[PDB]
Amino acid sequence: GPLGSDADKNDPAGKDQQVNVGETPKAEDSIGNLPDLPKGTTVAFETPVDTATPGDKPAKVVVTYPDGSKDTVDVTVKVVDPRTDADKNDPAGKDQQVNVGETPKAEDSIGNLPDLPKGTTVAFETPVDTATPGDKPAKVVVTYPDGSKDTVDVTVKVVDPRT
Repeated sequence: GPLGSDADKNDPAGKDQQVNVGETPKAEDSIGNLPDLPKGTTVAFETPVDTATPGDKPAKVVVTYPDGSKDTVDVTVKVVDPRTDADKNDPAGKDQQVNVGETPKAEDSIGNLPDLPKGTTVAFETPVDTATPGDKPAKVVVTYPDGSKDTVDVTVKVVDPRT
């Protein structure tokens, strides 16, 4: 019947690429075997890739051959945030007051817990000594959901209730 099309002859290969938040990915970087394909073959994303948020993005690369025939390739574009949760957040430390013998909670030594990501945890680097009154220096370790950590310097004021 007719002589075959360029798409009838070739099969383009999908390739996963990695980019940063705000970076625009190139279709060429999503195709492995571009030299196996004919000279003059162009590659483009069917849908311009969204890189405003991190995460694995689904994409379609349209392969237009010199004769006009086209092939569609399904790929994944890995979008990553170069800035960690520790870069994206600033914990507001609070100096807390307790009585002699009371155990202080690290939660009560950080005032902006909801401003921090969901799943973030707070603990004292070293347990606070409350056996005697006075201003006890402490460090609250803020462990973010991405694994990153911030460290806040606070004061635990220990008071004698019979004074």
